[PDB]
Amino acid sequence: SIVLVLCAVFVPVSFISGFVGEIQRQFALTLAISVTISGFVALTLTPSLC
Amino acid sequence: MLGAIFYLYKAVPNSLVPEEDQGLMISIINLPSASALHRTISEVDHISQEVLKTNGVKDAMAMIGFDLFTSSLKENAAAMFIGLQDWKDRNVSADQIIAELNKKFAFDRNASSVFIGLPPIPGLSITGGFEMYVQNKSGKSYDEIQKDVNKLVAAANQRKELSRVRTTLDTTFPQYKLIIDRDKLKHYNLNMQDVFNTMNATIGTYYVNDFSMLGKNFQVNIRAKGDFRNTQDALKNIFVRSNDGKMIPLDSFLTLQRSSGPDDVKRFNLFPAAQVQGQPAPGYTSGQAIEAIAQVAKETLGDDYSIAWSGSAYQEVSSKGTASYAFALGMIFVFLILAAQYERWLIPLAVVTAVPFAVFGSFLLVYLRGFSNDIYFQTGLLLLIGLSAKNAILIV
Amino acid sequence: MNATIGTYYVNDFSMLGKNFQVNIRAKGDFRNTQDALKNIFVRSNDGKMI
Amino acid sequence: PDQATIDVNNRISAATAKMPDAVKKLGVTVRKTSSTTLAAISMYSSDGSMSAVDVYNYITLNVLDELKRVPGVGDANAIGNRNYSLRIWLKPDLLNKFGITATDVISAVNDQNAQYATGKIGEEPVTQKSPYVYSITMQGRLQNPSEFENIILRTNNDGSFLRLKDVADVEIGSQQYSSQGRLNGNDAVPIMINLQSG
Amino acid sequence: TGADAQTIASTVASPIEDAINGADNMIYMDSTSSSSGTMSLTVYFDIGTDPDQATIDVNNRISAATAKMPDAVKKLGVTVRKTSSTTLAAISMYSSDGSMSAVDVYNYITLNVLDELKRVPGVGDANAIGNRNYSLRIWLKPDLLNKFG
Amino acid sequence: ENIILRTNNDGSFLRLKDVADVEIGSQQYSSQGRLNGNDAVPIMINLQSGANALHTAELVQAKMQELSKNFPKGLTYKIPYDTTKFVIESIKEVVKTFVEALILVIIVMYMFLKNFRATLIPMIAVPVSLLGTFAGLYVLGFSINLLTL
Repeated sequence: SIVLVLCAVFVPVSFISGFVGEIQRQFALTLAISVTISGFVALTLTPSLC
Repeated sequence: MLGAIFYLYKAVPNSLVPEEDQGLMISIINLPSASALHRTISEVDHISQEVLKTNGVKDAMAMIGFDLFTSSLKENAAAMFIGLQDWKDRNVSADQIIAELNKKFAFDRNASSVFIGLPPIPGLSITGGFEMYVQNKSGKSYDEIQKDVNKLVAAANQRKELSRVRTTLDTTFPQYKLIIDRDKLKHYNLNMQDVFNTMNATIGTYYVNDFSMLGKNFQVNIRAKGDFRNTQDALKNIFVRSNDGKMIPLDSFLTLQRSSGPDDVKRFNLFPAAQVQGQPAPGYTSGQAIEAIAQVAKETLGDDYSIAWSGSAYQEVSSKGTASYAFALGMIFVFLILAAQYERWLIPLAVVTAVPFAVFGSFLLVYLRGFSNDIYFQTGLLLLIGLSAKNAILIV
Repeated sequence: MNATIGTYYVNDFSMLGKNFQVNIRAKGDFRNTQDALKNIFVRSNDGKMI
Repeated sequence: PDQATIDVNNRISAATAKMPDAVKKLGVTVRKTSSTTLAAISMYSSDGSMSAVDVYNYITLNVLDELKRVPGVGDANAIGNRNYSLRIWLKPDLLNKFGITATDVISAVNDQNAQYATGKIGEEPVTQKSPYVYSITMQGRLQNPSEFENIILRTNNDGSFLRLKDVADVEIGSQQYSSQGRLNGNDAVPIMINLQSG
Repeated sequence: TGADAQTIASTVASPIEDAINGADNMIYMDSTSSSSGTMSLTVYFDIGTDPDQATIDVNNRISAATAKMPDAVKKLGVTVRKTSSTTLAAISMYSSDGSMSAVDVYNYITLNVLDELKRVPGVGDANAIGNRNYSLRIWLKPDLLNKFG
Repeated sequence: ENIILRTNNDGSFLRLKDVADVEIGSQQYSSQGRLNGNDAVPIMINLQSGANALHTAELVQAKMQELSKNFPKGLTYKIPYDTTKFVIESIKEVVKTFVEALILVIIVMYMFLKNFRATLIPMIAVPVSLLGTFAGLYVLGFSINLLTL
């Protein structure tokens, strides 16, 4: 839910163009790819390591 | 708390993106239109030493006789490139240095001398602050436009949000014309090409051809080294040969007369326009000034005028209220996904009420600290939908 | 020839805010062409009009 | 369309080589354009206010360029011209009376409708180092038609002057011979409105 | 060369504008016509737009308008190119011991320095304030001129 | 100078130098440059459209240092107006802000998970995630930049 709710907001704002759009999409994409990977590590690597 | 957010929304001014203290700042100096270069060299040096003994500045470099905007040589204009000490050496921000220097020279009557910081994003403009164009769709003349715009820049400098509004339109430049007696020209029996070439080869510059030396390629120009007191003197000693050997002076058939027009003339988006510039009064936001110039221009200009923004103000006005759509989208998809993932329409409804507390806390702190409603701030608000839901999801 | 039967382009000038071509053309009444060839003269290098 | 417009552009340079000299001196131009006609306007005089060429002149002076304005218009073409002219109408009869050839009026207009010149007062070489700097111009280019008329052809001994007005009329644009429009059996000027390619 | 700002603006600047107007993705354009006989038109395109595409897009419409120019303008050409208002550095050259005056210095930058800096990649312009290169100047002395006729 | 103006009857010649002065370039008294009060010729270094301003300034200062070898007498140079020193700095301070933030989270995490292995295991997310999204930016055609940082 955490990963989803964070792609839920940023994935659609990373379709917008413009001065604001190109600025914001630097954040949206970096956050959305990171928190996604961070969920995959927590669903696989984190419990396995523990 | 919900309505509190509303009032806090109004209380926060808007901007686009901060205008960093980049360790540099610039100065645009403008002596009265008639002035000669040596008066400008004179006035610069005064400004340049007063600047150089100001606290934060390390060095100062000056392009005297040069228009930083039209990138060309004008003798009554100057441009100074000021550099500040290293950030870990100064006790003063550039926005203070700029404001201090501006208050000082607010009355220097020998020249106009504005101080300005660099643009927020490297290419958005030449200088910081704002730029707009007042366009005339009446058909009016640049001497009429000049008057109208002057009334604006006047009222614009009275507003508490603006500071150092100006306009580059200068139609006061003294300009002499040489009227030609075409009848006297043929009585004296003169080749008119020979006459104009004579004019250029003396008072202006006549380009002949090029040669080559030192592995470079140079021009060959002809100019006059004569010491002429007034202009009517010069026309008496510059001669041109009639077709039948006679040597007529220009004094005869040419008759000098003094009018006054522009030197540069600007159009913007297919209309003749005047180029207004300025910056916001210290402590006021980019959008706060933009709101004030516009308000003034609705009280200073007639229906046959309009204004057209440029650079770091065109962006801000073109992207005004683009904050909602991005924010409202996120809320919808957030609610939809949680509706799905948890098979209830109301479990997301109890997550989605976590966000108003996040935008309350974000507006409260920016308003406490005098910050503004800018792009970086609005992007953070988007992050708080995701991050406050994470807190609500965990309970719900 | 071009200044009489056709159109001759000399140069241009600016007026009314626009730029305009300047064209020479003869308005003589053409009874035909083999007699229009009789009123159109052009002087020789030795002053005689042919 | 642009990858083609440039792949053409590139080959044009290679063949400008073998062109006759007379083409080069005018230039070979290429552009992306459409085989279209968005609309075709028709202007006319309800009564007999304007003539059939008073309308054409108004269209050319205001209308035609104000339609070049409106965006996405490839062309706004009134059917009857390329450029636009001040025309000198040589009157060959009076030409032969006063002793003037056509090669004398070509030279007179070519010489007396000259160009500009510009210099500065206070220019540190040619000067006295003074306050104030002025810029002086000399406008040997003609501006109104009445100046063309007074282009002095020959310099008479008794002081007076044989000017161009004494040998030709000087008109202003128009000269409708080329084309003629009709809208429902009425004299009208057609303006075809093209659509910008894309 | 020779025409006032007012005329250049009306018969040089606007022909080019009315042509360029209608470009793909252009937001606005400023035009400054000068008493020094120079017209400068600057077309601005939307944020995130192919630069080099706009340059050829413009250069296209320009040759269509080149025929409506005054005859004197075509004579020495009309040139379009992409460029940015982003001055990144400014060098100062000076004679520390007052030997190279202020014009011997300028003469040294022209021949040896300005070309070496124009070289280095990523630099668009690289100009000393003032002359374009420098010219062999023939200074007419009007006194001796009339003295020898 | 010895362009001959009139041919005489002695067989001598009037030459251009006798009615004019032929000096080669160096034309100022239209612009003066001052650095801190002194005469100085300012060279402006513009940035061409689309170029890494960060790297290009390194080259400019490098070549100027090479031209210093030739600079006769007290002819030195300064770069009083470097725009890239602000880029280089604000980057340093964003890497500072990164390392600082990375440590503050380690502390808030160790303080809450109490022991070391309890803290190292969740830390592996920080490389694997952050490091990973660079492979995403590369594919989607993005860049590292201030906003990304």
